[PDB]
This record gives sequence, structure tokens and C-alpha cells, in this order.
Amino acid sequence: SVYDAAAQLTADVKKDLRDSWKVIGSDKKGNGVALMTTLFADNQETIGYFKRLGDVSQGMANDKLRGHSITLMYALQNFIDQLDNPDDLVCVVEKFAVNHITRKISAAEFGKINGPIKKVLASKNFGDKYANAWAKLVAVVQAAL
Amino acid sequence: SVYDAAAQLTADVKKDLRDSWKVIGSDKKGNGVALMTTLFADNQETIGYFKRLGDVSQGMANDKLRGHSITLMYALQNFIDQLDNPDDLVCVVEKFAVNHITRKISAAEFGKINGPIKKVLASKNFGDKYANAWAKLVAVVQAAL
Ligand code: HEM
Ligand code: HEM
Repeated sequence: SVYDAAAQLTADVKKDLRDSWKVIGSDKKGNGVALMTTLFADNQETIGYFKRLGDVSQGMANDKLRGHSITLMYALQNFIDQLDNPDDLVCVVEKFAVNHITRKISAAEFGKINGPIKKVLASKNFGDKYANAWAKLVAVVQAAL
Repeated sequence: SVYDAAAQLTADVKKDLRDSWKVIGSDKKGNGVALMTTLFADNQETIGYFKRLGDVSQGMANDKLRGHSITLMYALQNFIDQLDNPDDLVCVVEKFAVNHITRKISAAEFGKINGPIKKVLASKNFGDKYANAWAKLVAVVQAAL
């Protein structure tokens, strides 16, 4: 249940999400591309889903990948901004879930983003505590897939 | 080209876009839904394109419409944030253009949003100068359609 998952976002979890986002969200282009390139490097089996973006190995040099990556960071910005109101968080999460259901992405495969998130956070000196908080947010999307 | 349309956005136009967005963008849920409801009220022929959202006459109560409307405002946020780097603006604009090209939305049809934009701006006392500034930003996306 997406509603039960959203209820898992306690005061402490919301605080950790906001605190780490202040840093990570300050460079959407840089960290967004870093997140995607890490996903492709660690889970090569997901590259097929991204055929529209072309040669993802080009990273920042690939205009489609850059546009996609920046936009992905605004979806996370959206989630963070809706933390105060569970009903609004749920409706935006369901909107993005549809974007992935149409691409045949399961909850299990969506969860593969947790590895990359932990690595990007770690590179900015945010440890397991923060990675776990972000995993709880990712779990809200998983509940809708 | 799209780059040409973007590179033409002057310092004054960017200033007007940012000043009006400071206000309109501060209430994404309220102004996003107002923008969509105004589009449906004045251009009823577009209602059919949004069949996925269900009964759009339900307004704020419609969770799918609310989720869509909030997300639309973050696409605008994205554009505003990329104003000083035409290369980044172009790649995000092309990304969103694809979202509309796949739905068979023409450049002329996309321009129908200018009426609702003018009205929403007017509700916050932003006049014709501001409506003209926004029409120039919309024109950047039209260059990609
Ligand atoms: C933090 C997690 C993630 C977020 C917030 C996210 C967000 C997004 C957004 C905003 C889009 C654009 C939607 C559209 O315009 O249609 C997108 C597209 C896509 N996402 Fe994700 N995504 C995430 C993780 C994943 C993962 C882990 C996979 C795959 C295992 C995935 C697969 C896709 C695919 C295939 C597309 C379509 C790309 C294209 O053809 O343009 N996403 N995602
Ligand atoms: C202010 C300009 C506009 C912006 C910011 C914009 C942005 C968006 C965004 C972010 C999406 C979601 C894309 C996706 O996830 O697949 C969307 C979907 C869509 N847009 Fe727009 N749009 C604009 C104007 C228009 C206009 C004028 C029309 C039609 C005359 C239009 C028709 C559509 C349709 C049919 C969808 C698909 C809705 C659905 O089934 O989920 N858009 N738009």
C-alpha cells in the first residue's frame, strides 16, 4: 500500500531527506548524471530500457541523457516538497509510477536505484543513515508499481 | 532552431520570467490546477487528450489531475532554473517536447496554453508585459514541435 509506505516517512526520516537534499539538490545536473551513470555501470542489464537516450556511455556529453538526468532530479525535488502533505505526495508518486509502469519497470527493478543513491550520497559524505532514509522514499514509489 | 529561440531570451525577459515565477511558482498546487482548469474551460476541445486523468471537472479533488498539475509546475521550474545556460535549457525543452510529440500535440496546439497563462498571471496582477515574456518561453518549446 502506497499509503502505508508513505506513513513510514517519520519526522526523523523527513529531516534526513531534507538535510541531504539541500546538498545533493544544489547540483542537479552533476549529481543527476552521476546517479544515472552509476546505475548503468553497476546494473548493465538495465541499459536496454533506455534506448531512447542513445549511447549512455557518453555521460554528460549526451544531450538526451543530460536532459533526462536533470528532469529526474526535479522529480525528487517534487517529492521532497510534498513531504508535509501525504495526500499530495501520493498523487505525485502515482503519476511517476505510471511513467515507469508503461516502461515495464517492476518494483524490484526500480529498487536497483538504491545502490547508486548510496554511492552518490557517500561521495558527498552522507552515510548509511541517509541512504536508508532515501530507501524509504524509494519504497513509496515501489508500492505503486 | 530551438537553440536560436532560447539564446534570444534577453536579460529583461529573463528578469520578468523570474519575478513572476517567484510568485506563481510559490503555490504550485493551486496555480498548477488553476492553469489546467482554465485550459479546459476555454479550450474544451483539448479535454479528450487528457482521458488518463479521468473527470477533469472535479478539479482539486481529482488526484490524477492534481498530481499532473503539480508535476507540470516543476517542468516550468526546470525551465526557469536553466535560463542562464541555453545548452541546458535546450536539452530539457527537447525532453518535454518528446512527451508531447508522442501525444500528437502540434506547435499550434501547445500555444493554446498562452491564454490560460495570461489569465493566471493576471490573477496575481502580472500584466501583458509578463504574459509576453512567458509567450517567448513557450515559443522555445514550440520550436521543438
Ligand atoms: C529515484 C528513482 C527514479 C526516479 C525519481 C525516476 C524518474 C523518472 C522520470 C522523471 C522519467 C521521465 C518520465 C517521462 O517523461 O516519461 C523517467 C523515465 C524513465 N525511467 Fe526512471 N526514475 C527513477 C528510477 C528508475 C529506474 C531504477 C529505472 C530502471 C530500472 C527507470 C527506468 C526509466 C525508463 C526506462 C524511463 C524512460 C526513459 C526515456 O525513454 O525517456 N527509472 N524516470
Ligand atoms: C505550459 C505548457 C506545458 C507544460 C509545462 C507541459 C508539461 C507536461 C508534463 C510535465 C507532462 C507529463 C509528461 C509525461 O509524464 O508523460 C505533460 C503531459 C501532457 N501534456 Fe502537457 N504541458 C504543457 C502544455 C500542454 C498543452 C497546451 C497540451 C495540449 C493542448 C498538452 C498536452 C499534454 C498531454 C495530452 C499530456 C499527457 C497527459 C497524460 O495522459 O498523463 N500539454 N505535459
